[PDB]
Amino acid sequence: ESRVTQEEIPEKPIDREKTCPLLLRVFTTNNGRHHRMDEFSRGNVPSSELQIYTWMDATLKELTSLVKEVYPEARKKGTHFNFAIVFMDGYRVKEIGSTMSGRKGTDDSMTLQSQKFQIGDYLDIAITPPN
Repeated sequence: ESRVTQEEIPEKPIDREKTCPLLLRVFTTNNGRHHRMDEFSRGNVPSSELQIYTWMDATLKELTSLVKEVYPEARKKGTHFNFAIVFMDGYRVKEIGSTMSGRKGTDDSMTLQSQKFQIGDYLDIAITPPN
């Protein structure tokens, strides 16, 4: 794998007002793991699902607040949201980052665009209770 580096001495916002939102299909679990890739094979997807209208600069934090509106039990402080992108190679996975509710974390401002999300991909969220 070739590698690129740059002098560290930026990313830009979407004008959401002038841009049609994309349709994100979001799948979720509460068993402690992501959906398996066999669950996306042969033209099938997982039954646990949410639709989110958003933009390429959606952040994990923004996405976590939408999930919380819909799963009231995800509300509790310390609840863990682990995010993955599911993408056509059949499908594959790549964990991208995590958040938790009521807490600031280092991945909170990570955006779909920074992770090379391409439209057509799915988002998978493994949800776990507070420590």
